[PDB]
Amino acid sequence: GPVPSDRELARSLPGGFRSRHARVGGVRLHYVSGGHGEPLLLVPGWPQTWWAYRKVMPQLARRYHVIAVDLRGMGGSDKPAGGYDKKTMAADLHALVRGLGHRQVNVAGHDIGSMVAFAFAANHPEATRKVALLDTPHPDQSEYEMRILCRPGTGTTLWWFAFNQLQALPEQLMHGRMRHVIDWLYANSLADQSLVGDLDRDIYANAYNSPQAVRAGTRWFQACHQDITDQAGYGKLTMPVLGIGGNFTFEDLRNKLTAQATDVHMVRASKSVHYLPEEEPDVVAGALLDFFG
Amino acid sequence: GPVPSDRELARSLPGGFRSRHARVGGVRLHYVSGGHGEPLLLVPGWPQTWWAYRKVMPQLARRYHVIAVDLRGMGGSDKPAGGYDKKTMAADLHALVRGLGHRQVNVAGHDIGSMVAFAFAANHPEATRKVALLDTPHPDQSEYEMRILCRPGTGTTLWWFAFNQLQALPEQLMHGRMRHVIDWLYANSLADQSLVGDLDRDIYANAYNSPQAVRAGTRWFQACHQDITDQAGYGKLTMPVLGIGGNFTFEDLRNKLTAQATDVHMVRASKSVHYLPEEEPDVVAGALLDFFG
Ligand SMILES: C[C@]12O[C@H]1[C@H](O)c1c(cc(O)c3c1C(=O)c1cccc(O)c1-3)C2=O
Ligand SMILES: C[C@]12O[C@H]1[C@H](O)c1c(cc(O)c3c1C(=O)c1cccc(O)c1-3)C2=O
Ligand code: NA
Repeated sequence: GPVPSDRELARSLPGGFRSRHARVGGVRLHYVSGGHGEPLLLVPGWPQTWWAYRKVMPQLARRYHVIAVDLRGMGGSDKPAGGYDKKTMAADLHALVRGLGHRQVNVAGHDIGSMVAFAFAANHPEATRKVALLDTPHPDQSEYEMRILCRPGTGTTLWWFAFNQLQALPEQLMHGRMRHVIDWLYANSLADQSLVGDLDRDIYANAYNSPQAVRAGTRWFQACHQDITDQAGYGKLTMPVLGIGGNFTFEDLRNKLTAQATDVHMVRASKSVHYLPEEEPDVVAGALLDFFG
Repeated sequence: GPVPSDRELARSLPGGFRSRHARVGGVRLHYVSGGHGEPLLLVPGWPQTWWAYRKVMPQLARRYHVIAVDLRGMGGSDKPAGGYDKKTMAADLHALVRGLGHRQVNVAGHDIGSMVAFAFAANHPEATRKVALLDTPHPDQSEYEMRILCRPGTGTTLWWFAFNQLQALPEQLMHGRMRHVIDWLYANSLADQSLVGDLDRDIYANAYNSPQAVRAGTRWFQACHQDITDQAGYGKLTMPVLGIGGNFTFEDLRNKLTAQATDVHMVRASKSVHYLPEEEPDVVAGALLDFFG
């Protein structure tokens, strides 16, 4: 059944967060901001919303003016026909913080949002103070080397990477049924399932359960070829970079970031598989606070 | 019912085919047979049934006694807990044809059914007159080499190999919704969509639409590591082998069969992507008549 609105959710957090909207380049974005200090943009990924950062936002709000956004195609934000490449979505966020009167910001992103975080630093270095990448590197040529099958007992099948490439079938299969997808993902990541409760899962499922919302989600993934091409155009990132890697992705994240960025710092979230802000918020909040300063 | 019975479907075919059953080793298998002459076992794959051979069965029934089967886990056949490795499924079919009093049969299989067809020749050579593999080679180490992502225009996303590895999520997402799966597959293979009509698609969807049927289907794919292990133990087939390959699987199929078999013939289905019996039925019917003699 129904879940609380974004205003209800934002207000439920300590730190005085408010749910807001802003229109950038004709597209309306939802974000939740609060706290005081230098600006900190938080970007979530699939299939989640700004609410993915709930466990860390209050602590961060003590030091930063936190801006937690729904990406284009996500949650309360508009779901236009296109522009789901990370370069365009990063430009969205850039227009946003600039519209808010910020010349440069701290940026952290998770999952799809980490890609957007990287694209932001890549395309808008002057507006980028520091950037933190949570678990997920930007697409590059290595995306084409991902294997369909893992040998038994090794790693997790990244099935949704192939599946979300598809036209039509995803919304056809997943509409109304996104809670099952969320349950599968959490079942193959959380050390304790109670790390993300029923309500939290239902908030994501409700945001993604319509065919248009599923579809918008897939566009982030279908954009991968374009993202890969754009990535070839990026010079190395030279501002401070933070990579926070889960227990099984850490060394691959370190490799990619050290190759694509010149001032890289790494942190290992040893008790996490992927949903870092939810699996080890203590590590993410602490890492970001020490890193952004 | 939702669609015509297998009994109705069998009778609708010229050549006087009849739908039957038989129990082998506690597992009840459905098949449709007809015609006169030397026995010819026909094996379909995912997500199809014996009905996939409808366009060629009448032509073949004039020269061979055709036996078109639903595999274990498929269509009208039982769907037990296990035994979905291709070796076990081949033993099923061996027991079946021996129970019918045939010492040797010709064998042809497509898709998953082609793997079983190969396993049949491999494990029961004395019961194999000749064997034809339609498009799909038996699993080997190369399966761990399949790529999650294709460069644009470089081929189709083979997403279902990854997806069908999963526990629970496949039934949850696909039950009641297999028609959409079938449509996607046909949308990415048929040169003309009317090659497979609306009712035919619903016949397949109906066979697979319950959670148990989706699940049984995934077992064929989850057995892949075990199939790969079994393949390593096989000697070269020395009976006549025919490979019929689609325009894009041909050369891989030719490589594998020639390495695994000493008497190999190849045929190119130049206007087909994968569903050879439905896409180029005359080429298929014609090739089998020439090969089985
Ligand atoms: C872009 C994205 O594909 C999205 C997904 O959010 C993602 C990604 C990586 C994972 O390793 C990963 C996941 C994910 O949902 C997940 C669940 C369980 C285990 C696991 O390891 C993962 C990604 O970077
Ligand atoms: C075992 C199986 O995975 C099953 C599927 O039936 C299959 C297989 C190979 C394909 O290349 C292939 C398909 C398939 O449905 C399909 C549709 C569109 C393009 C295309 O190329 C394919 C297989 O071998
Ligand atoms: Na509010």
